[PDB]
Amino acid sequence: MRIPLVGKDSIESKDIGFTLIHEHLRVFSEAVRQQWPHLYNEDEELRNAVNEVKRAMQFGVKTIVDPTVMGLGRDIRFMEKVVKATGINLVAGTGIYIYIDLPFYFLNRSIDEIADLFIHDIKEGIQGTLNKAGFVKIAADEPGITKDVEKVIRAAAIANKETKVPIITHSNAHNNTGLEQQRILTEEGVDPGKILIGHLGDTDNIDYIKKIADKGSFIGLDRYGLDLFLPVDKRNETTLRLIKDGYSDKIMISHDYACTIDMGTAKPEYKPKLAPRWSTTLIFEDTIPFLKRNGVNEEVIATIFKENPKKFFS
Amino acid sequence: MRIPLVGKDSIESKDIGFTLIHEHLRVFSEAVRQQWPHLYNEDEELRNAVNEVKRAMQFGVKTIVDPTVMGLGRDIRFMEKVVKATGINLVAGTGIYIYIDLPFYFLNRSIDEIADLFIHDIKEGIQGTLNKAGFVKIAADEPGITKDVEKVIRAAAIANKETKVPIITHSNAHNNTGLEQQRILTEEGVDPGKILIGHLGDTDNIDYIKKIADKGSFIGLDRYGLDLFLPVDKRNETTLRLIKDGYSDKIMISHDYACTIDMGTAKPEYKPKLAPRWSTTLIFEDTIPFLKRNGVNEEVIATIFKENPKKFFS
Ligand SMILES: [Co+2]
Ligand SMILES: [Co+2]
Ligand SMILES: [Fe+2]
Ligand SMILES: [Fe+2]
Repeated sequence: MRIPLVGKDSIESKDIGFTLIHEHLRVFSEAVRQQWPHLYNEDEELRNAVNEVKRAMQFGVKTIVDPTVMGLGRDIRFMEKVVKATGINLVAGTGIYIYIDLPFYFLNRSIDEIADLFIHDIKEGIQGTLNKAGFVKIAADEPGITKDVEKVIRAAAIANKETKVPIITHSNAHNNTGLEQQRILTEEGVDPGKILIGHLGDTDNIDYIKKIADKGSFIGLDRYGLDLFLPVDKRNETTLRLIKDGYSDKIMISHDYACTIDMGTAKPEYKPKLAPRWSTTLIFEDTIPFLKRNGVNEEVIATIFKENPKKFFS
Repeated sequence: MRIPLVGKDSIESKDIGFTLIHEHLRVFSEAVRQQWPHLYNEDEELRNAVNEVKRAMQFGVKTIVDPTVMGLGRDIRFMEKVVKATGINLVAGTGIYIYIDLPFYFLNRSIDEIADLFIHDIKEGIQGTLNKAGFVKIAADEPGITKDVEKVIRAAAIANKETKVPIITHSNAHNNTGLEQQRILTEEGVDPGKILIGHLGDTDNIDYIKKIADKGSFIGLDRYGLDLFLPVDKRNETTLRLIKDGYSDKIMISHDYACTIDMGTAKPEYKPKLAPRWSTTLIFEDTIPFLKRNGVNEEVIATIFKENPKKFFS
């Protein structure tokens, strides 16, 4: 009993099993949903999330880590409903997802006050329940490391030092944000092995990805199916390359699938190859078979999906 | 009839009576309240709002216009509870309050889609209730007129053209944002007299304030009690000067009081004269007595608090 689970007793990290480290049951903008509930259907969202999780479990997924936090519409009671319907081990997190500035609430507030919110969710529970957070999620993207983005990073480091939960990040693979997150966190005393630098699979710049892995953090090849960021074939070649080059013990793989997401849909792009179905199981249908074909053995798969998450949460 | 009221049948605009055009029963950041409910106490908030409204009614206020919208924590059911407890005429609005970018929901979405949300609230109702919006609120501040800020302004113009409800703005008195809002709205076909340009009382630059009034819009001397923006004495002198200069028929006065607000507390500033009590009734205690004793007659008061709101909502 060391990793808290939604709707269940906590488990030992050694028992996490086959894990999807970055998937979302549901994402929404809190303010839009509060103000215009007519745009949403929680029953449909629930059905969709339950079906996705069930499909993941039939491929052998034991645990799903869901980094939906403030800014992405975290709802612990929705998450509980999915657990009740499926029996999945679900790890919820705390944190703040922003690209530029914090909400107005945080005007005249300290990094310590921010960290206290995270620690509340880890030690006391999330949204008035006894379901506790098992990691912290932070973000940076195109705007880079702004002052408020940096405040949140520093607050995450405080929470990690106090509670030992790991940190998952969102970064932009093309502007060094991930490298900066890793640097700031490690400067503040976070173990590099307690950090997953996200969305590195969005680039085929292997020198950049290795640089981060070499500094001791997990690398998030974590958006399989999101072709608009990087097509599955190029992701697969990069993943294969990294495996070939000895990086299995730093690689984490996921889809960043949002079973439902409320953002406007971007212009389709059509390529010669039929578009992969983005879902929580695309890796079982495409990536893993591809790897196996190219001689990747079962031990690599176990390393990426079992041993790495076990270490991350240890 | 014509102006929709929370928890009541609509009223004719001629029957609006003595109005406070810009007051907030409660403000909060939607995402923070959803994620960390431990920080908030709705029962305390309700008590505080009810007491403030009762005190306003004791001074003869008939109608309060509350421009809490998306970004400020609009909650129509909370508003209904205040009406039930007090009997106030309360005008709720729709709109979006942002300074830089829209929520992620709006990625890949059109100005028309944004306007449709406003029109839904005006024609159908707010948050799943039959309480309808009676105006649109928009904002700009230190970052100026960004592309997303402009989208929201243009969406407000569409909603006004379709429904004839007026537009209230938030601006920064020191960087031309109010002038820009007025210009863009009027260019899009909004009657200048259907616009209240907010927070002009935050400056003593009378030339700037008059410029906006001369272009046909109401001018919001609307933050009485917020000394950190401009002290009450200086506001009073500016208000008096505008009256002396013949601007009564463009002046709107309010406090922008937030009966509760969740933002961190700014550093105190202490001045030689005791700080006035920022509340929903400060103008009865300070401003109005000051005006009358400097020779301002009852007809000016009636113009500012009754006739101007009547015209605005006509
Ligand atoms: Co992300
Ligand atoms: Co304002
Ligand atoms: Fe994600
Ligand atoms: Fe306001």
